[PDB]
Amino acid sequence: MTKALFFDIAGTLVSFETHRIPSSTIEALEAAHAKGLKIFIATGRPKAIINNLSELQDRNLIDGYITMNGAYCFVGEEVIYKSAIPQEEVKAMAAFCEKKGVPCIFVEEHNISVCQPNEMVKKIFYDFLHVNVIPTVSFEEASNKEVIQMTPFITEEEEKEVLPSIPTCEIGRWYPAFADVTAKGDTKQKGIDEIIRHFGIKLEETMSFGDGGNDISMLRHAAIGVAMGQAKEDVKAAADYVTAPIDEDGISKAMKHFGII
Ligand SMILES: [Mg+2]
Repeated sequence: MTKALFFDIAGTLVSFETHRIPSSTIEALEAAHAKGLKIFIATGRPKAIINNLSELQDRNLIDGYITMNGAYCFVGEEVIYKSAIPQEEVKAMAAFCEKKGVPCIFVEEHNISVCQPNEMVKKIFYDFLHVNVIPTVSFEEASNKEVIQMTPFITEEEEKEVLPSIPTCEIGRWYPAFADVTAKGDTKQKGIDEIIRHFGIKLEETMSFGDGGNDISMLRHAAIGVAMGQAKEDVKAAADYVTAPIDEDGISKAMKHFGII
């Protein structure tokens, strides 16, 4: 039976329409916490911009975090796994974005920066997602840092164009306007493996919840994958069960369906 739950944040815990966590989600996570389920966040965001989970954090309901798509995982104050991107590939992405005239965010362990932020950053990251303004640094400076994740605001055509230049990185999206790039193998599936290794939980005892392309590997990898009802068709197809949309009690209904609560 299920022992560990892995939740994506945007479109799975937090509504893109209200920017809040549905009340029935908070009630379901309280009831699962008291039943002894372990509750984990699994997000493409780095810790520095997780600014929308205080309801669950102040209720002490989260047992650990998979951040940066699995490239930085921690339980309490303890880092259990982290990675960095090959410097050649950080430099190639900085050069490609600078040439194309698009912004890119560069995330280090303890710093986050943005290069040449433009309308796509202001429109999507700040006006819509409500992320705090990230400090600007030049592409040259960023190209030289030890980077755990890059977030280029590139289209799918542009991503296919830069691909040859980031030969070993993973790339995926939780929103259509930008993509997150991590080192080889660092996906939320790797995150689930590191968190259950720490707790002695088997893969056959996990359940994941997601709405986006960057959740597909953890929807297929967990023993039971739950897609949100408003997710695109390929995310639904990677799941074992499609629940109601997020703002129609999707999380609570899924957890009640399985008997988690
Ligand atoms: Mg999402």
